Amino acid sequence: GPDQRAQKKGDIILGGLFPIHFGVAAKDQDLKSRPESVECIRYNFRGFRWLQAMIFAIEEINSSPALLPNLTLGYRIFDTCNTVSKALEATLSFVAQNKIDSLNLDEFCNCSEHIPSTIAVVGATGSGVSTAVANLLGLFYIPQVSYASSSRLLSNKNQFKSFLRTIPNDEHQATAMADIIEYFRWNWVGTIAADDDYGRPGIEKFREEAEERDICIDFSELISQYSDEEEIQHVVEVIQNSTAKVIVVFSSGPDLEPLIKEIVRRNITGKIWLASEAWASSSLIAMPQYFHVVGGTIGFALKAGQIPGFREFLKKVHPRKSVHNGFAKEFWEETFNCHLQEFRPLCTGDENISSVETPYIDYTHLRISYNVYLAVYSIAHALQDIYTCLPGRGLFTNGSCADIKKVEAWQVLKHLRHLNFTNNMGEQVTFDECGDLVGNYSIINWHLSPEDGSIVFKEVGYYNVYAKKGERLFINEEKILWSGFSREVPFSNCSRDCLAGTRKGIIEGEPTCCFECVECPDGEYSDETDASACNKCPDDFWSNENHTSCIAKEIEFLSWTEPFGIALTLFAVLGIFLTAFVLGVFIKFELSYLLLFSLLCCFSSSLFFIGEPQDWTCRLRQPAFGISFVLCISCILVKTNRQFLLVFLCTFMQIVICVIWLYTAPPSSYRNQELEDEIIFITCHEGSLMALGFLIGYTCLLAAICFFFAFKSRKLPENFNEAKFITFSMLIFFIVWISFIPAYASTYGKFVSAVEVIAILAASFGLLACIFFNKIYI
Amino acid sequence: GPDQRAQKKGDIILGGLFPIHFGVAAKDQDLKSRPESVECIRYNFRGFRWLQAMIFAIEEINSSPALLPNLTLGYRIFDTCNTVSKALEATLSFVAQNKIDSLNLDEFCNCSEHIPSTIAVVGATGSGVSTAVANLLGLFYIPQVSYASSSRLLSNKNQFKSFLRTIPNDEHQATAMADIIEYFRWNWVGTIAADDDYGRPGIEKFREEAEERDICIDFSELISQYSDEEEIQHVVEVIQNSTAKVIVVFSSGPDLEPLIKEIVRRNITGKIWLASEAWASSSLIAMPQYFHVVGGTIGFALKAGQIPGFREFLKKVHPRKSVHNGFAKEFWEETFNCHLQEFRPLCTGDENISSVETPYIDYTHLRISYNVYLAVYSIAHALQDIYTCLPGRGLFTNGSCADIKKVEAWQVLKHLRHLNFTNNMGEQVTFDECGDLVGNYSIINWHLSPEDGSIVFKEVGYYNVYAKKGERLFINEEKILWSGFSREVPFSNCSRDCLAGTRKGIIEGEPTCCFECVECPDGEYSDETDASACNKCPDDFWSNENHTSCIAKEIEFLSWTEPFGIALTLFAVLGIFLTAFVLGVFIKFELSYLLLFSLLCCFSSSLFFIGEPQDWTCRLRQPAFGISFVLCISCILVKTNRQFLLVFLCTFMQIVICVIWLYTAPPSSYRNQELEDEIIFITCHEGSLMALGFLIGYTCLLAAICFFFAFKSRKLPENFNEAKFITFSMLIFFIVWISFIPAYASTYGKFVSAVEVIAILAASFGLLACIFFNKIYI
Ligand SMILES: *[C@@H]1O[C@H](CO)[C@@H](O[C@@H]2O[C@H](CO)[C@@H](O)[C@H](O)[C@H]2NC(C)=O)[C@H](O)[C@H]1NC(C)=O
Ligand SMILES: *[C@@H]1O[C@H](CO)[C@@H](O[C@@H]2O[C@H](CO)[C@@H](O)[C@H](O)[C@H]2NC(C)=O)[C@H](O)[C@H]1NC(C)=O
Ligand SMILES: *[C@@H]1O[C@H](CO)[C@@H](O[C@@H]2O[C@H](CO)[C@@H](O)[C@H](O)[C@H]2NC(C)=O)[C@H](O)[C@H]1NC(C)=O
Ligand SMILES: *[C@@H]1O[C@H](CO)[C@@H](O[C@@H]2O[C@H](CO)[C@@H](O)[C@H](O)[C@H]2NC(C)=O)[C@H](O)[C@H]1NC(C)=O
Ligand SMILES: *[C@@H]1O[C@H](CO)[C@@H](O)[C@H](O)[C@H]1NC(C)=O
Ligand SMILES: *[C@@H]1O[C@H](CO)[C@@H](O)[C@H](O)[C@H]1NC(C)=O
Ligand SMILES: *[C@@H]1O[C@H](CO)[C@@H](O)[C@H](O)[C@H]1NC(C)=O
Ligand SMILES: *[C@@H]1O[C@H](CO)[C@@H](O)[C@H](O)[C@H]1NC(C)=O
Ligand SMILES: *[C@@H]1O[C@H](CO)[C@@H](O)[C@H](O)[C@H]1NC(C)=O
Ligand SMILES: *[C@@H]1O[C@H](CO)[C@@H](O)[C@H](O)[C@H]1NC(C)=O
Repeated sequence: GPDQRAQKKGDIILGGLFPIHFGVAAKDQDLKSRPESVECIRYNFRGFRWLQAMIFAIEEINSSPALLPNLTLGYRIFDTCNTVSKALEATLSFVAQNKIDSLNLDEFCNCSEHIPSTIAVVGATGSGVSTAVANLLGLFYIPQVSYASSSRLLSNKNQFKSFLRTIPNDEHQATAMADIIEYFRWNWVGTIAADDDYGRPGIEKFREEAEERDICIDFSELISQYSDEEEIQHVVEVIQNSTAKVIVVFSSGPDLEPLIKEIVRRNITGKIWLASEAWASSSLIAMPQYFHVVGGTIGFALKAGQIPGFREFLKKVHPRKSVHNGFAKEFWEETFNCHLQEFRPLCTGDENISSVETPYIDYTHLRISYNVYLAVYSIAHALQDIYTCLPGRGLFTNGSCADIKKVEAWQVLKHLRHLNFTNNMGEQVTFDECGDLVGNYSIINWHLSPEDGSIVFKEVGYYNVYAKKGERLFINEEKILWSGFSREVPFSNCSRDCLAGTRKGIIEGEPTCCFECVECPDGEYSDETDASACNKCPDDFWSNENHTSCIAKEIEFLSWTEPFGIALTLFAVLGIFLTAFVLGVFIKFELSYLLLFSLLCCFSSSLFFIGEPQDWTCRLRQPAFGISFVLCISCILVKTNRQFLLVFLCTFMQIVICVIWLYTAPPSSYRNQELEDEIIFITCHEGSLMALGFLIGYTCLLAAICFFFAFKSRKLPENFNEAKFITFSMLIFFIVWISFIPAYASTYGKFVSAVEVIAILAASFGLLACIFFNKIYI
Repeated sequence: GPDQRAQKKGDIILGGLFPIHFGVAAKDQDLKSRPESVECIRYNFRGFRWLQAMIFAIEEINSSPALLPNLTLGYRIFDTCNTVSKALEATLSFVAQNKIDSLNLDEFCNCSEHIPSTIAVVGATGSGVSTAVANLLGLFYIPQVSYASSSRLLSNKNQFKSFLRTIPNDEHQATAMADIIEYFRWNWVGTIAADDDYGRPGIEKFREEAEERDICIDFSELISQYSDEEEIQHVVEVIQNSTAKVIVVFSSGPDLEPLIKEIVRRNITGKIWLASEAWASSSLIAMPQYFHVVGGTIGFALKAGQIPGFREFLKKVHPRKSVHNGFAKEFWEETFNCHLQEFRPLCTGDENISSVETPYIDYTHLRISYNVYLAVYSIAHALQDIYTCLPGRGLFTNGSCADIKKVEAWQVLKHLRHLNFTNNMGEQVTFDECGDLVGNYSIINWHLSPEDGSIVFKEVGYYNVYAKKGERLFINEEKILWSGFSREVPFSNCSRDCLAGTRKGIIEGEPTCCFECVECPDGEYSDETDASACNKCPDDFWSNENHTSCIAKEIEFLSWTEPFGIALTLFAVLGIFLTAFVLGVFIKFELSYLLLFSLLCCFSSSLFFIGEPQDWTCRLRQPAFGISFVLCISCILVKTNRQFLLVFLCTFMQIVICVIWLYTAPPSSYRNQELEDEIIFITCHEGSLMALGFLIGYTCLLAAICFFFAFKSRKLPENFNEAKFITFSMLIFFIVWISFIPAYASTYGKFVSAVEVIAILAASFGLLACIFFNKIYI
């Protein structure tokens, strides 16, 4: 028992376990010398006022005779300054009078002290520490109740049989941790836990929250308060080497603390902080000297509990009045940084309490203090139930309660499994199967007092714990300032929600949290910013310039009343009117009715075989063979060796061949798709070979017959040598049919049939000239 | 202290911790009743003879006065039947007299017993148990030395400061575990560990061994002795649902035991067993009732240690002589299954020792027994060093040894850090930084005694521990029988080493342990069975039928002396000889010298323009134009309107045009690659247009000139109307040059130039007929 032992007598010893220092030295006893304990080198005024709260509620339960009359209460309280070694050293001293069943050597002077047993005990802060000692207490079923350890591992009543707590489990915390960025709607996030049993199981639970919500986890590192500076350099190189503005820290204070100093030295700004409440209310972190990089820190916290007499008991302090305190004197000379002694001067003992800004007194709220304060009263209330035994009707084997003069900690734990009673602020606080309770969490922001530069902890909503899943959250969205000041929401996806036409693909190797969006052209119709694929639009439709919705058309190659064709139709109509005036002058002065009608019919069927494409407008290509063959038969049968009925042995033979090709030809336009951008066309789908066959067998045959007959008439001037102009009209016309063999066989595009139509029309006009002009010039 | 407490007095208490039962019951005290200890329901005769070995070496060290004269040795030995709860209950009773520094209430009658302290202690079997108690003993620096716990975690002297052992670390075990299948050269393997701190760190170390050796791990499951039958069904569904004949089990006995029963019920055969030595010497596993599926089990083991008096002390047993034993009576009535009492009858106490086949006595070897037996002697030897203090020159702060009448366990541990002494079988057994030693491992096989059906454990090699990495292994390959009997090696890759031409690719999604081999055709040259890709072979070479090495050629289209061309050359030579006899008869009876030489030169240049392709053999196509144009000029200039020098105004004009085309033509064969399989060709790379230009401007021009001149001579019989046969020879020849316009313009393959050559040759023969026959038939 050190001078840090905190003890006063009483009928039930309690004992408590507390971090008087955050840090412990790591000196190495090297065993040529005798070993000894190691110094613990930090402080925790929050822990010291937890002690003050402990003995305060001790004083309440002793003084207030409604709370257990005629009974005084022992305690032997020790200083677990985050060292499980010292914790073990403590708890062995705890289970000594409880270990008197195994003690079998010291009979006649154990009664020389006759010290009773510690029937239950306050638990501890650190989860690893409490799990260390829970293994010891599960032997003896000593009821131990932690005030701060809140891991899901301790719910295992197989190993940790004898353990309850006064704090909710971490699972709703990890739940709401997923839910707040579910609200904040992000994809690329990175987390940090601590290297312990508070960091690892909580981050595993939260990792499964994230894998429900499908968030590409950028990193997951573990830390301690005794970490390597090279490892800290490694993880800050990770932090500088990643794309995650959001940072989940799921640690305690002193574990993030060297990382905090390393960052405020290293000075990376912009990354923002989800906060574990183990450090989210901690002025060693919450420093103005740190606030140049920390701000907008968002954490849960327990609601503030209120204690009558709290600050009063805090200021009821004196070093000479330390009748039962362990570290009052060190506390006095440490707060005041002097050296009272029974350089650093002799302390007055009378220095003003609020002359210093101590976190013993600098609080705004009471949370784990409050948990302690209610925890001891829950112990007192189960013991009050034991005090008020129902007479043979208790919770025992046949209800026989133990007497208060001879109690049993297993029976204590039996009553502790079932407790149902109200709080000092009127909350019916029961104990579930985990042996805890659960309240809501104020979700806070880390703002600054503009009057003083003091970091103020400003709630921007709260997480209810009583609604359904997906129903337990409140957001005060109004007081939200992202990164402390900026009311606008930042970005923690990996890729952007891209542009419209960029079809949102994926990236192989990388999770689909981060992906690509492929710029899909040429009929995509992709106007949604996150369309995964494209849309193949309709056949008359082609995409916009940004590969957007399709409005643009394909080709429209018809050329019905085109402006190029208007002048050619004017030339054709002029030739028709000139031929009409010529025929009028000739009739006043077969060549006027039949041959002139065949020539003007091949010149009017050339006009009718232009225009738009249709079925019959496609099928109309026959009369340019027929009427022109009749006009050519007029030339081949107006010879001097003298025809309608008699040279119909040729002409009607070609006419029956024309009826055969009329039966054989296909009467249907063909709007083909030759190209793809300028796709549509008109092709007229002609049947097999009837056009070239009729051309060779009629027109070229008549030209050859006229040449073979007029081979003698060329060297024979008859009717002023009309064979010369006859063979010249045949030269123009056979030049058409044999040079637009190559020209209309070497045509292209929407002028292909137009070229043959112009060839036939010009050949008609030229034959009309070289025949009728030579006929009727005089 | 139970009746299982094992105690006799003496100046230094030792204490030991042992599994009297494998299994402990899991009854649930439900706290309406008073709690109590839980029964431990199994047995371990190997542990009971470990006790016998313990007290045997105790007896040695007491009796043998060379080992510590004038000093008696206490012990208080307890029964850690694999229950860490009972272990904790034990070790608290251990550190009680050592905990007398904290004991501050029992002064005047602690001396009523005056019990001294337990200065050191035997460790424990289970790694979890020893790590539990090592946390307790690191407080007091009580030197604890395990006999069976062998995990690498305990080498951490930060937490486990006060711990040494008598067993090598698991790292060489995992090393050799990689090395044996490295020898056995496999790729797809699956492992099984246990759900503890012996299974998990060992399988992590071995997993990193495997990831060095790059073996696709099929599965990794964890087990315990208290596992769920649904989980056992899950992992046996994994075992039936995988492709891994090799199975690494890295557990203890009772963890694999329910899996062993589940498998021998479930009856899957064929899978083979790498073995952790914690169960590889265990007759509960090594059952003949199990040997129907277990066999060929290959495990390491520690070498056999030998103890004088071993079996002797084993048979020095009696229940009434149990002057210090804990479980002798239960052992007696459990071995004999009777009920001696101070139904199951009253035991005689005189039953024959080897009347039963008990694994207390059924051994072949002594291993962990031997570790215990040497461990206590190492303790005795460090204490013998303490007994022989060097007078002020010890290992202390200035060498002042502690007296033996007042000792200190920290000083004990200081001397225990440095020990250097020989074994009973003469091994200088020191203690390293882990505080252990390391010997080789007999690598055994699980064969069967054919005389008795007894499972015999047959070494097939050993793993040395003193050579280098990659040097520490011996294999007796001769006694290797895979799966117990089969001397041939099995298969534990995933894919096969495939066929030759199948180019060994990979599989996306699956590790390259298991992969594909793509059947690569068409010039692969892939004759290696595991070639990753193919080989593009030479241009004259094409792959075999199995896409193997390329030997097959491409095309060889040359046709120099082909058998089809031999008969045509015979026809040409026959026409030449007939023309020679015809010219001889005509000269005896320009047409004989010049025109006949031009015709026979176009008929001999047709022969010279056949054969193989070369540069000049390509360039030779000019003379078929030249000499035939001279022969045609003979026909066009032997007219009746009468030539060499005068019609050279045409003929020499064409000859200068022929010299111009001779300058313009390219003289080079072109072995092109038209196809790819039958690739090679011959194309002769002719220059631009000189052939068609010379043809039209000379041959067709001369034919037109002859027709336009003989238009009158056709209707004119002169020299018996030779214009008829003249125009008939021109009909054959212009039919050649104007129909092999289409035929030699519509040719294909290696007969393309052959067709034009045959056309020119036949045209020469036909012109020779239709001229010279009509000339000289009479
Ligand atoms: C980060 O990624 C998530 C996933 O797409 C985005 O959440 C989407 O938000 C839009 C509206 O903002 C909703 O219509 C979608 O239904 C959400 N997706 C899912 C899967 O629910 C989020 O918006 C992204 N962040 C930013 C800043 O755009
Ligand atoms: C925790 O959150 C609950 C919300 O489920 C709070 O409930 C409030 O209850 C009062 C009276 O029952 C209502 O008037 C309020 O409207 C409720 N608040 C809501 C619905 O947001 C509850 O007070 C909170 N605190 C505790 C300790 O339970
Ligand atoms: C299982 O896979 C390994 C990996 O390829 C094979 O080991 C190869 O064995 C051949 C000869 O057997 C050696 O030439 C190679 O060098 C080995 N590979 C490596 C990476 O070293 C093994 O042979 C395969 N098993 C079977 C049965 O073929
Ligand atoms: C462990 O293996 C070593 C091999 O490194 C054994 O060494 C033998 O040593 C003797 C004498 O020194 C030699 O004659 C043998 O040839 C060695 N065996 C070999 C090289 O295989 C050693 O005996 C083994 N056992 C122990 C306990 O160390
Ligand atoms: C840290 O970085 C921020 C980023 O702008 C900068 O404003 C600030 O001055 C930096 N501080 C130090 C100490 O480098
Ligand atoms: C009532 O209590 C007695 C004594 O404790 C016990 O023997 C008895 O079994 C109990 N009765 C029942 C019904 O449990
Ligand atoms: C027990 O708890 C229920 C629910 O909170 C409550 O209604 C009841 O009054 C409680 N009983 C006692 C005795 O506290
Ligand atoms: C188990 O399977 C093996 C496989 O052939 C078979 O030989 C053996 O008879 C089976 N045993 C039982 C009990 O099903
Ligand atoms: C020798 O031993 C004495 C007493 O133990 C000690 O005071 C002294 O420092 C030692 N000398 C040295 C050099 O360590
Ligand atoms: C110490 O160990 C070394 C190496 O085994 C040996 O040579 C030496 O003899 C040992 N000394 C003693 C005193 O055992």
